Amino acid sequence: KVRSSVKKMCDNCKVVRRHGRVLVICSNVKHKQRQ
Amino acid sequence: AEFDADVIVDARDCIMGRVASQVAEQALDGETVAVVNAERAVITGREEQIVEKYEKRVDIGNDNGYFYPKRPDGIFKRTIRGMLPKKQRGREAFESVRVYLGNPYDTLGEISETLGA
Amino acid sequence: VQGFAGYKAGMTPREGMETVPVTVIETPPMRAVALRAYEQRPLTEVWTDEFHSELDRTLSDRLDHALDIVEDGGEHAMNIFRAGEYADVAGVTKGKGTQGPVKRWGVQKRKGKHARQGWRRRIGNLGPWNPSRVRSTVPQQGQTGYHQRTELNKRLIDIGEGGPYTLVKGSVPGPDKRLVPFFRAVRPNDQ
Amino acid sequence: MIQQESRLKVADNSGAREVLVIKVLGGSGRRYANIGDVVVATVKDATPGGVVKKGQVVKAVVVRTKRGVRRPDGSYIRFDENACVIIRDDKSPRGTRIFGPVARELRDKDFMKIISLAPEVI
Amino acid sequence: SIKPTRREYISGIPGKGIAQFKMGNNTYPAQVENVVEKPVQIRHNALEAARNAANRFVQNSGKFRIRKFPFHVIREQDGDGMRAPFGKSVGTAARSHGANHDFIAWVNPDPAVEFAWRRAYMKVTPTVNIDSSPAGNA
Amino acid sequence: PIEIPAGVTVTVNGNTVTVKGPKGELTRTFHPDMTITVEGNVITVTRPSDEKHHRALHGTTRSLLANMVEGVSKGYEKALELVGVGYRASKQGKKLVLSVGYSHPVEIEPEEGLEIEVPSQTKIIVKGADKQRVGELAANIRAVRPPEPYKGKGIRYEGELVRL
RNA sequence: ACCGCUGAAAGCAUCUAAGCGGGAAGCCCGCCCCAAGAUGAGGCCUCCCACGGCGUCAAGCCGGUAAGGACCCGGGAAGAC
RNA sequence: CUCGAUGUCGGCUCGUCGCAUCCUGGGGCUGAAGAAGGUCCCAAGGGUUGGGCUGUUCGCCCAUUAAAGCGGCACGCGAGC
RNA sequence: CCAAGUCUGGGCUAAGUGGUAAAGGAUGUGGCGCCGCGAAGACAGCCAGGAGGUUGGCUUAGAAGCAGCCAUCCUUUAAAGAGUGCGUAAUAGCUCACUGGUCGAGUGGCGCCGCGCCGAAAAUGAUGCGGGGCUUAAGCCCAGCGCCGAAGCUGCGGGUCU
Repeated sequence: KVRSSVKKMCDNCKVVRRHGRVLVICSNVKHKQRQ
Repeated sequence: AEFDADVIVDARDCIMGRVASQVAEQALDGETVAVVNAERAVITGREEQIVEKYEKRVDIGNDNGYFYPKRPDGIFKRTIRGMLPKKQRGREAFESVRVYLGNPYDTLGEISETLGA
Repeated sequence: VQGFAGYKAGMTPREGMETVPVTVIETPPMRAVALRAYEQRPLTEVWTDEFHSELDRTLSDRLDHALDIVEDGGEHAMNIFRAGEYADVAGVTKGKGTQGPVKRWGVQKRKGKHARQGWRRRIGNLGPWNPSRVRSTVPQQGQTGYHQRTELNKRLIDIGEGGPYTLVKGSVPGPDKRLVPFFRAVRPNDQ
Repeated sequence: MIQQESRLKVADNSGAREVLVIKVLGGSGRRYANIGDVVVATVKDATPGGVVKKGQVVKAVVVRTKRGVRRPDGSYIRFDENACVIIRDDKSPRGTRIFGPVARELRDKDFMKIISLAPEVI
Repeated sequence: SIKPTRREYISGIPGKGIAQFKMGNNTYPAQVENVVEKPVQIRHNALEAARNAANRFVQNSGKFRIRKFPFHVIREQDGDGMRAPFGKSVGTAARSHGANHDFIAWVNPDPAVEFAWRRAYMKVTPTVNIDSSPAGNA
Repeated sequence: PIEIPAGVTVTVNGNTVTVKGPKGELTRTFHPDMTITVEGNVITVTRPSDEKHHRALHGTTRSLLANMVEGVSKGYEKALELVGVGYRASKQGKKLVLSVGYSHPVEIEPEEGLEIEVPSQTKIIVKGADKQRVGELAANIRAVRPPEPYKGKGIRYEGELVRL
């Protein structure tokens, strides 16, 4: 969502690279981190 | 069909650059280069963005038009022809070269095809 | 000849159950001229004279079944087109000519207080200042009456021979009676 | 047929007389109120305050138009007049009673209610 | 470097209006702090603020000391329009000479204050440098 | 770094590795952009890069291989869950005939290779020959039929949970 | 966009670089409308045969072949001409 | 640049781009069950109505509607009113 | 395209960056220093208890790590968790911040860098100058090498003023 400025929720929410892209991931709809 | 044997060449793998380059080179001077190979051909990795640029030849359509060929055949059309001008010789110099698909006379097959091949 | 075709009979409606207007169409079998194939090399149109008597005054189903009637001797009765079907016909516009941007092309003209002022018919404008001279956009008094018109969802209702002729579902053959009609039911949707 | 401010009488008794035609009811564009159709107009004048009253925001439908209606029966029908009936959101009349005939129509587009009240439906 | 008309004719002799220096707590060794590298008539206000919000998030022991302070200022629109411009003041600060000793997060083991200041940098404006002092930070 | 137990006929030509076995008749591909590894009684990873990068490149093949095998000998299995207080299924035709409302159930076919099973209407699952080609299709239906976890019901990957 | 499978480098996970799929009134195709003056003038069928005398690579001047066309006339929802 | 001269507001017509998208599809999000909303990512195809009072645009009001979009191009257009 | 090394040497790119941008992010990648250990046989998989006085103070109607304001100590023993964490009405389960067998040889950390990807949306139609180019493609950094190219400078010869 935040497109710009993502940084680790749940004590897990991972750091993944898709299309060089960095989009938050972690066992929660409440983390759908993306930029 | 069958023709001379003047400029007897082909293509495949090589670098879709200097490739044509000389093609003309002798494309100039005053020679006819009939080869072929298209597909086999070759050119920059980064396929992806690879097939992009020339899709930039793809839908580059300007009311006034702007076809942009859709078979290896071309790819080399452009390019090459690129090497030359557009006054007489040059021109002619574009009829004097000729290539084709598989083989009529004794990564370079994806962008095309891709955008038309 | 890949298809089937003839000319405009005319229109009239009448009967049915609710009632419905169509159009008549003339055409037995206008013979069979060669047939489409690009075999061994370039093949398309031959001509083993067998035509009319005057004609030298000027001297894979569709096409296939053809082979059926085009080898029979030439002609080929029209009508698979049967009971309740959708071919498509391509009339010839209509010598309507060169007209004002009025009907030629939908547009509102000279309003009121000036919708008369011995004023009237005439488009509004072309192009702005900076943009650049002109566009190939805005049509013009683009003549009409001659277009190779046609359409779609062309449903045929019925037919009978006494004279090989066809009854149609809604006319709009484009061109006028005694006119050049060609039909087909192309990529039908009602299928 | 029948829009902007074309007027049309009553045949029911709702307590009206005549009504101006605002919008043709249906959805955007649309430019026409043809019997069966439903109109968004108001009172141009209504009896001595029956129940409606002059200048009353309203909803009425189509039943009388000299515009001539082509019956699927390749037939033709029209009237000496142009007017219709009020309604209760629920395509439901008010006029307790009818007046000049009308046309099958109605039925086809829902309204019986009047369909029969009508002295005669043509 | 345009600066003002004088220290007592235009606008010179103020308090500049702000929120004093020291906070946090002592600490003999532990060198915990912050400085910069950017040049900028440090935005007073912005300034004053910032630092403060710093305390807002911590509270006590962590040399919330801070070695800054504006003392001159700009000016602009007031009068006719654009031409012969008189002057109307507003917004003093001080030149952050291309880096230097900012404020100090100084104390034994109290990073619970390092993160703080940290929060202090985040803020600020001209980027900032996160650092330690003689020894580091413990 | 692995093995090739019983029957694993192995032929690595051009870059293709042909593996013949019991119920695991399979012909897979395998990079020429690297180094093959085979010795008739084992086999393993080849270092055509030795460098982190390609390193993994095969550090993947390894498995890759591992697949051919286990795949060629003992085929694969995907465990599916039929959790629907209305939905339901039980093979029919040379394919499956699931159901879950709407009106028109659906017939799904495991083209040559893939093969589904209706152990018992409620639950089901697939047994192909390539974990690869399996897991995929296996799922490609597990969804095919909305698992909607709004409160519990639908096709779900074995070992799921609930919601709220 | 967006969702997945198979699995490295991170001996555990990951739609992932490489391997394979899902997914849009959207692009390409398809449906109508031109259209090789696209000097790369395209295809094909159906007609017409080697005429005269002159210096030449006379590819230049004449009767021709209704093959064939035209012009002039008479007409067209063909149409300013 | 133009004063040996580029005729300036609103309207009219004829429109043409653009996307930060109003309607429209596709998506992930929700304090989302349904339904309907909110949040944000992808997409411009097509489309985005009658009146009123105002020189006006703007704007308020009336009845619609899926919607009744933001803005370019001398805030397009006077050798077109 | 247009004249001149698809020179050679050794690095760095895997985005077409080059072919405009900032705050701001992230086990991208390549080169440098630190803390702990692998025979107290090490970090990530797996077996298990997943210790007791801890169930302290404001608010308690519920702190009793898993509402939040203050504590942060003691322990009989295999050590310890000021119990960072998903919750519910507080309590009530899991999770390492703790280690045995099974392996076994490199595993996690911050400072210093040189290259690089998100943020970075626009109106006629598209853009490195164009065709174009991914270990001489080519770019960029550090090294040697020879050729181009002005009307400038040498050779040719004439002019002309001081």
